[PDB]
Amino acid sequence: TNARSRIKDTDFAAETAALSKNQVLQQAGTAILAQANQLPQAVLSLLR
Amino acid sequence: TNARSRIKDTDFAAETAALSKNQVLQQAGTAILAQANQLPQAVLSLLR
Repeated sequence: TNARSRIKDTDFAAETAALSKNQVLQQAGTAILAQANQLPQAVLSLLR
Repeated sequence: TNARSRIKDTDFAAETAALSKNQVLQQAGTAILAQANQLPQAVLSLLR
């Protein structure tokens, strides 16, 4: 059972940090997407 | 009869101390389980 824990039981002490990192990169990516999806309409309204 | 005593009669001057010691180990084990079963609760409730 101890070997099964070391091979299976997750050491979530770092996996919680990893998943929080993943979700903050998610929010960052969505933020950059939202701010980038405003560039073309702006430059077209500027050149027109 | 004295031979039967020396071979069968418990010299409970030692078995009484053994009973006391075993009761000590039983209570200690109960307390150790009560203390250790709270480790996952604490670590998960505090880390999440």
